[PDB]
Amino acid sequence: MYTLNWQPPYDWSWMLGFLAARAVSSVETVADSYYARSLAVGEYRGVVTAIPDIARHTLHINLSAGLEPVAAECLAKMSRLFDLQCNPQIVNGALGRLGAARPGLRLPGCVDAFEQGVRAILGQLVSVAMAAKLTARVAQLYGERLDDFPEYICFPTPQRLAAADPQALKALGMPLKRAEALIHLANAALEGTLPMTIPGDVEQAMKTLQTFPGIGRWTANYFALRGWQAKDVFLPDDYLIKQRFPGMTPAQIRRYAERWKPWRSYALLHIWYTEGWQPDEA
Ligand SMILES: Oc1ncnc2cn[nH]c12
Repeated sequence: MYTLNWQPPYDWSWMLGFLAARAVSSVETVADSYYARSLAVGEYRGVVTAIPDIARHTLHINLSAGLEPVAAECLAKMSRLFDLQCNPQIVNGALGRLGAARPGLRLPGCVDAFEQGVRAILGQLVSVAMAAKLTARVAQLYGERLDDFPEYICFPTPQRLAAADPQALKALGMPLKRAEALIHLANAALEGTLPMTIPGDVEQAMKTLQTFPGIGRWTANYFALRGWQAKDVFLPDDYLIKQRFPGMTPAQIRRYAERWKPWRSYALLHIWYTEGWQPDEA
């Protein structure tokens, strides 16, 4: 049982709510007071559990025996998933009124960049629910079960998804193109062309990321945001975002969002979670 710290406020209800909707069956388990999921670091496999202690603003992490050797990297992954580094006072100060609603809003990251990349692609032109349902089938088919914890299955590894038959993934509910994008992503991960950690120059990296087959602007932005935890990325192509900005084109929305620099990623979250949100006038 390890412990990590965070700076108040931290809207935990919103965070687990966010992960619960996107949770992949037989990978993650999200509840009101904790989060848990299978996790593979090299040949080390197990179950990671995160328990927040709101009062003492400390997150308690529990690892199953198979992950102890790489505990540190497991702790590092949890910190990036829950954005423990965030300084709410600064972000809310810059965001101003926009963040006034819920100052405890955090940027949901990930546990592994290759996995998230896979999720972003699977999230293409489809709802959160449909996406999760699809990702579960993919994990069910190409994932490996935990010996000590039979109820859990590890997200498919790059090697496995590299040799997956395009048609096989196709049958799960995606176009051939989508299935080929994933296959390529798998090989990119194997070679090391896919940045597993946030790069010094995000824009350049995203640019390179889009030269990949099946990776558009939305997927690219979304991946950077969750996959690298980039704080200044907006999604002008996002379907929900369009709803929030009626009539305005992607370019206009992109122009509108410049006012939240250099925290557009946090701006994106708040806009996503303010129901009756609407733009100004000028
Ligand atoms: O592919 C996609 N493009 C833009 N917004 C969304 C939302 N979900 N999936 C999307």
